Amino acid sequence: EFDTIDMIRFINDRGIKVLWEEAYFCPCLNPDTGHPRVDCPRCHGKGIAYLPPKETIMAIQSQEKGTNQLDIGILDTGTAIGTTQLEKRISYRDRFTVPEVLMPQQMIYFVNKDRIKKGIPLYYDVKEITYIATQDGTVYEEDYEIKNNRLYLNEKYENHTVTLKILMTLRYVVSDILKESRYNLPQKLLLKREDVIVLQDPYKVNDEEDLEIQVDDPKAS
Amino acid sequence: EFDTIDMIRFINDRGIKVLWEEAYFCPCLNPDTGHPRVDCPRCHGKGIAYLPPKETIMAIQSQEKGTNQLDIGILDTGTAIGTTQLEKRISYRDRFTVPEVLMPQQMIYFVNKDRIKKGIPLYYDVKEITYIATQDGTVYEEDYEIKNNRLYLNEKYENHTVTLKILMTLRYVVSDILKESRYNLPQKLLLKREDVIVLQDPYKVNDEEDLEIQVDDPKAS
Amino acid sequence: EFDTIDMIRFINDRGIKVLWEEAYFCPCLNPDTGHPRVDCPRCHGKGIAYLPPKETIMAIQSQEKGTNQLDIGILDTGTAIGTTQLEKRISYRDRFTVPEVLMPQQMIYFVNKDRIKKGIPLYYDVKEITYIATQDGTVYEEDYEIKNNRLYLNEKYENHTVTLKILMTLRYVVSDILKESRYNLPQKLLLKREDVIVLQDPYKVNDEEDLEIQVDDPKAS
Amino acid sequence: EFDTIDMIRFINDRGIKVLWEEAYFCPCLNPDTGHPRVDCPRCHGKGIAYLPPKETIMAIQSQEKGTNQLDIGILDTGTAIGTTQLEKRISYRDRFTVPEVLMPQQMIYFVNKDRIKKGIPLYYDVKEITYIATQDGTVYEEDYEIKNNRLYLNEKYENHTVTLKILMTLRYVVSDILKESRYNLPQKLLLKREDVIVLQDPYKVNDEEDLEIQVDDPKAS
Amino acid sequence: EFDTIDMIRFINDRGIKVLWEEAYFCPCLNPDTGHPRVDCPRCHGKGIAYLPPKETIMAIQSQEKGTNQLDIGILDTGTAIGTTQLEKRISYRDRFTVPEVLMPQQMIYFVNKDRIKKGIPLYYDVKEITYIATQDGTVYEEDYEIKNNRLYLNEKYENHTVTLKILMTLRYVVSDILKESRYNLPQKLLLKREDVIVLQDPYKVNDEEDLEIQVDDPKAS
Amino acid sequence: EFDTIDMIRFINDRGIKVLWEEAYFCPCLNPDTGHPRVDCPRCHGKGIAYLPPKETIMAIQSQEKGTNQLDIGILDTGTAIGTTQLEKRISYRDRFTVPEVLMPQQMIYFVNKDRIKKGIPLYYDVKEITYIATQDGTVYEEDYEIKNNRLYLNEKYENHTVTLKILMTLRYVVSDILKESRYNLPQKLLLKREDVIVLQDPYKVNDEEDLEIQVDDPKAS
Ligand SMILES: [Zn+2]
Ligand SMILES: [Zn+2]
Ligand SMILES: [Zn+2]
Ligand SMILES: [Zn+2]
Ligand SMILES: [Zn+2]
Ligand SMILES: [Zn+2]
Repeated sequence: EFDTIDMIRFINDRGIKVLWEEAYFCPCLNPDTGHPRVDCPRCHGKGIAYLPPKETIMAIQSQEKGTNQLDIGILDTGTAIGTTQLEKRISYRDRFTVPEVLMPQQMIYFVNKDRIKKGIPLYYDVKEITYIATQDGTVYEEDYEIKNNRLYLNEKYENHTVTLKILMTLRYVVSDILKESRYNLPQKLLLKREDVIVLQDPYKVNDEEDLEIQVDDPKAS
Repeated sequence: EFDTIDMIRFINDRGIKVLWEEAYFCPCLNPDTGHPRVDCPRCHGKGIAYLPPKETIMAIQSQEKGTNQLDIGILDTGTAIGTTQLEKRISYRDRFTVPEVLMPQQMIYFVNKDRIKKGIPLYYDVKEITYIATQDGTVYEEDYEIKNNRLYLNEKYENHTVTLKILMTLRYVVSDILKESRYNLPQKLLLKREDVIVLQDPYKVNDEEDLEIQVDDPKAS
Repeated sequence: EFDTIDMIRFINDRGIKVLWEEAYFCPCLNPDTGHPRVDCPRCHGKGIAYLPPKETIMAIQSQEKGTNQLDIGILDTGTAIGTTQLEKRISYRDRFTVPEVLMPQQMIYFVNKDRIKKGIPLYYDVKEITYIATQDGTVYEEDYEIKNNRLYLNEKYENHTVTLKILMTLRYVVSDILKESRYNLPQKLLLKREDVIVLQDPYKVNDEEDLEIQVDDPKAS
Repeated sequence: EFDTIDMIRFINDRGIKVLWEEAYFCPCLNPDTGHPRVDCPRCHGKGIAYLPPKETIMAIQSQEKGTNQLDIGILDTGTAIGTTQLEKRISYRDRFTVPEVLMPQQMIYFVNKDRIKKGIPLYYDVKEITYIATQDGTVYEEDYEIKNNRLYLNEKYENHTVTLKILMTLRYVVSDILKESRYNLPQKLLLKREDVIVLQDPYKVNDEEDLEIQVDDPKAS
Repeated sequence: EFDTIDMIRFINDRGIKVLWEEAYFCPCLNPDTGHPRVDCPRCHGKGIAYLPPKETIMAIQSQEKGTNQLDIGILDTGTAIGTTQLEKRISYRDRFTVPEVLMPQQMIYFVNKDRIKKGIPLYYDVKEITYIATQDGTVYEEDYEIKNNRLYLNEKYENHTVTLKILMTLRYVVSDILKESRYNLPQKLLLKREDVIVLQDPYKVNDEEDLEIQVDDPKAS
Repeated sequence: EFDTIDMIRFINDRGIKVLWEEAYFCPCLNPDTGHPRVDCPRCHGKGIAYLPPKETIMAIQSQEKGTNQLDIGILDTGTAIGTTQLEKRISYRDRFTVPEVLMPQQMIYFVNKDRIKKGIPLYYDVKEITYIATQDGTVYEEDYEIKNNRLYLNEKYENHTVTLKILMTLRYVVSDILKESRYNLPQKLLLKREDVIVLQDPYKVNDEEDLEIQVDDPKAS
């Protein structure tokens, strides 16, 4: 139990405020295809849903003796190790939010009549639009809105391409539990940063495979 | 024998109470296909069966000089090293239970008439249902039961999708024997955590390949 | 916050002057193909465009404890780690320029009537032509010009092959964000040197796959 | 020669009693197919035969400076390093027996009329049957026997599936010679534990590919 | 700048005399195929040509902290790290010659009428023929000559096979630039030894794929 | 030159007597196929021939700082590092013999009328037959002979399978030159032990692919 108290101290000394969302598989699936519902309000079409968030403190690291002090985030994009205490057993797929850290992302879409009507889901917890434009130039604020993490564009932008740069909250999902037998005892987790899991809606939809942008993207895979 | 006494001390100093189940290949196999019987009470269709459990003490580690102090659980999901003493030779496929550690899991199923009748096998040693729902909302306790590690749902949930989150006992199966010539002498084992071996019954059955959920799962493979 | 002040000092002690360009996906894409416009002035056909540059100071390294002091540039051609402070969140795809460092490159093209008319895009920030020739010998200065980072040749060089050696500004694009939770706080970036991303226009165009030079190139891939 | 005397001391200090069998390729091969004879008494159908055993002392390790003190048995299932002195040159394929170490194994077979008549070869040096059963339950001792390392079942078990758990002598075969120029001088060998080479006879024979059990086996490959 | 002066001292302390040839892509390419001209005097058919050599001093290493003191030449045949000072920016594909080091090579060819007439290009900077023969025995000096790094054989050797062993100057080509931002400032280069890039002309030509010798070659690939 | 004198001392201190054979590609090749002549006396059908042997002293190691003190022979079967001094440049494919070290090997063949007549080439420098037999038992000495490293069997063994165990001289061939610029200066070589290159003649010949023995061989590949 001397190793436990050291770990609790580490969490307290180096931990940052996070939110924890308990995950489950969303039961909206289409029995015929196995696919989530496109516009499911629980999972937004991704097939994993979450229970209400709860606060905790979590130390996040990318290097430790267990990795030979190598940076696991360099070895594998978007990987980190989290250590936390919580009243409940943390599970695979659960999601952690670091409210005070804003991360960037860029995305681009062909705006059809459906996208005008239903809006374009962004999937992230969008906090700011840092840039937005079409081929015609800057999209002014009166011509769009962000609601329920969806981009709603003015109908004049039908059949245009919209490009977007955002700030969103830093989030991770649990890929694994570590040291499951060692040791509110500490729980140690392998984390995956959200931007390495989330796939933007496709550039253009086919009624047949959807069309992705034909652009060399240097973002690490 | 000085290396032996050090190892016995380690087991005693750092070992936790576990149960050991001697494994054998289940003889329920269908001679025509080589597949276990779906609802075999010995192996539950997985083709490996176990003799009655026996208690011991086992030190469990994910790092040692033999791994360069690298975390083998990070290198390979669900891998650990166990060290124990026992009157009998421990073998590949044998199963260890850590009664005092509860692990999580999530699973999802399309509930057909067969599943109502026979129940849905969960495979784990289920200790608690932390969440259960269909597309219609929460499944109340009077509408289900867990018996012999199977989910029995009320017949009104036929043709629904049920999603489930559980707590189960931590268990490992032996993938290998290590240091077989060195050294109740210590036995050293490569372990595989259960959740990395167990495959849930498929989302939906075809009368043809079964249909799995079309969901990106971040659980480490 | 003691780790933060050390990092700020490192940037200040070892940082060099750089320019930062905020990147976004260029909305010139052809809705039918997903390809950028060949001669788009924003992205030059590469599908990523940039906002006006801003100055900062960035420490650039190829070795650190996080890599076991291994040279990541040897492990992976054109990879480096950058550390900088900036008022805005740096993102994937953003581009850094090191104005005071000139890098080399060589390229070769079959000069058709289109290339005479529109010029040949070089993609780099070209600062000098160190060598230029055809099969007929040296191309004298009155017979070419570099405008908007394009090679414009005199029309007599139609149906010739031109070879070119240049100096260009050293530039990187961001492939990843590192230590996203640690810590104008320092921002730590995985960088990709430009010459490992940029693809020269093809040797010869087909009206069908374009024809690349059939030459064994020792440049690291 | 100072490195030699150190090595001889190591063998003497840390060596255990082993038997050595000189191996050769068995000349029972069918000229038409290149396959050994199924029931060859020399090689039992495996195509390698052995001369009479001779005693020696061999130090067996899974970690050394030559492996960076990494456990080669974890890196590669069933691998070890042996060091011994012997009057003859030890070769690839030769087999070492550690009489005082018993190892486990499990196997399963469909019992046809041939298997009743000829018995089922187990391939290992079987010392004990720890468990034996069919779908009908425990096979009592009067209903079987182990002779010449074959399982002979009572004819009533025709068309049954028999499952078996055993103890056998620990054995290795030489995969390589190491330090062939350094240095009865010490001989250093890369060893392969028997259970990682031996393939049990197939579950069921086809008159066409034989049918193996359709069971997920966690034994390391 | 204290790291710079250390690097300059290393070059001076451990550097050897080398020649540097600035490389460019040869514009002899056939527009139809993308292949260099077989007997181009600039590139000899390899598609890379060089400007006149210039002398410098270069430290050459196969081990450094950046490789964990591992021998990169063992990790990857023909790889080394060069450090040098020069008035011009050294580029990918440029070639370094170490005049005072002679390296070996062996090659073999079927001598057709073309090869008698045009000679057989050897590609290396040939300094000596250490052995030369056909199936008929030793080729005496009056029956051959080396001119412009080509083997010219007496016409009596038409339809013979000639085998050749040579000494040539040690040469490298630049595969990469390292530490491009650090720091006549030092330039640090990843080098590729010539014999790992140069491909001998084929054993026999087909008018269809050319025929290479069907011989197991232990030269590292 | 202080690093040179240390290396010369190492060779002298730790070197063993070896023979060196200068290698060249054998010009017996069939112009039509590119294959050596089956019974060429120079290369025995392997396509590499050797000039008369010369004595030297060579230090042979499987571990050095350049390998992180890892055993390259474990990393890659039959690999070693040799260091020697010689008046001539040692080359790829050249062969080293360690006369005072005898190595083992086993081989097996179907004896047709050709093999009786021409003998079976063993390829190694055979020093002793430790075991020889057919399906009929031991082959007595009056019924065979080893001449020019070929097995000549009495004609009564036509249409038999012969199995053979031998002792042969330890030999290596050069796969690479290391430290080509550093530094009778020392020459440092990557070596490949002969038994990892030599392929025995096939079990049985087809007039179509030859038939190899269908036996699981544990010799490291
Ligand atoms: Zn849903
Ligand atoms: Zn069963
Ligand atoms: Zn554009
Ligand atoms: Zn046999
Ligand atoms: Zn040319
Ligand atoms: Zn020959």
